[PDB]
Parts: sequence; C-alpha cells; structure tokens
Amino acid sequence: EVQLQASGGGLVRPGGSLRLSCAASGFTFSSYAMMWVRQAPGKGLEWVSAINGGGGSTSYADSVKGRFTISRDNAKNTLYLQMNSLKPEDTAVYYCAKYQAAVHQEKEDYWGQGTQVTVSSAA
Amino acid sequence: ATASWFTALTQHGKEDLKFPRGQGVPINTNSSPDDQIGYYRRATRRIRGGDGKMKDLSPRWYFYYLGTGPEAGLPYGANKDGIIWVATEGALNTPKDHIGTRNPANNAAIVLQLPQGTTLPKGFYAE
Repeated sequence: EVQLQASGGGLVRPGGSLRLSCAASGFTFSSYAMMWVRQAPGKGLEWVSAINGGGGSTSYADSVKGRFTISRDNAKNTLYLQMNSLKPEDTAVYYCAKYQAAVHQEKEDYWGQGTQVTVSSAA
Repeated sequence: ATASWFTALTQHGKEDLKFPRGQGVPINTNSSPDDQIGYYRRATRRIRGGDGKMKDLSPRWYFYYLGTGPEAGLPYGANKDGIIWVATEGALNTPKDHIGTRNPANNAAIVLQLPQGTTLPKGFYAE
C-alpha cells in the first residue's frame, strides 16, 4: 500500500529552524507531485506547499512563502520541508501526501500520524 | 491515465465558454495565488442516436492548470480552437507541474466550483 511517514518535528523558539522529512514507500515516488499540509489545534487543515516530480516547480501558501522551502530527493524516496523564521502560528501537526486538488481538504487516514511542530518562547 | 482535477462545465447552448478577465479559475484550496491560471479545453462526444445517425453531444469544457494537460506546451493566451484562457489576479505565468493532472484510477474528480459572482455565458451552470 501507499505510505508516507512524516518525521523531524520538535519544539523550537520563535525565529528558529526545523527540517521535516517524509519517507515514501509502496509506489513510484518520482512519478508524483507531493504536498505538505498542516493542522493546528482547533483549526482546519491548511495546505502548505507543493512540488513536482522534477523538483524545480513549487508553490506555497501565502502564510509560509519566503520562510519555508519544499524539496525532494527521489533517489531516497524522501520529501522535505525546511522551515526558517518560525512563528507561533506555525505550531501544528504536519503531514505529507501525494498532491491532490481539494476544496477545504480534511484530514485523511492514509496520511498517518504526522509530525508535531511547536514554536514557543518557553522552548 | 491523465485527467482534469475537476468536473466539466457542459455547454447547453450555442455560446462557447468564456470568462471576463480575472474570472473562471476553479476553486482549489490546495494551491496558492500564483497557481491560479490555466485553460479550459472543449471535448465533444459523438454517439449514435435512436434514429441511427451519429451525432454530437453537448460539448463539455475541462479546466487544466497552465503547463499541464493536453495543451501543457501552449503558452498562456495562445489562440487555438476549443481552448480558452483564465487567470485570477496575481497568478504567475509558469507551468504548474507541482499541481499536474489527476489519475482517474487514484482519485475522483472534484466538483468544479466557482466563486460567487462569477459570470457565465448563457447555457452554462456551475457549482
């Protein structure tokens, strides 16, 4: 079956940096556009970014453009999200997925547990 | 195994599909302002009528992001019969390979929705 497991979350201070990873298995990873989405406590799922198979075509939610970058290593079946200049509003569970269009995407069971990112001055 | 992400707009009258400048891009909350650009491509089925004669059915118009789909290679605004162009204010003129197309074996089309206040030609309806 198709599986995408996110990792790399952590607790960081505002202004900090974190790199998320997503391990793909069960399908030909390079044949698919990929996306990151996130869900903050008591908020709806928010699309974050997307990338083509070839790695040079990307787009981003306005809320993260210029602070996060999406990338991929097809030889390693891995997707990444490099987060800089983190803000408290970036606190959320992050999930990776094959790209799909949606109108108000809701969480899908096949995404797995995701990875928790927490941005707070208490860190 | 390639398809539009969205359902089609059926042309029920003589008027072809077109939109005022700035209108016509389907809603997709998994995308950015820069992504809001593409074309609709007309497809017309032919089938045998009850009387036995082949006939054209009502045309259906399918949306594809710029740089994707059957006319992936066409630059924005290029003139071609059965192709019309749409773009929301702020879209970027680059191929949207990071959205790409849908594989019908993997995902169903989502219903094409247009924002309230979108003008449609006579003979068209949209959700």
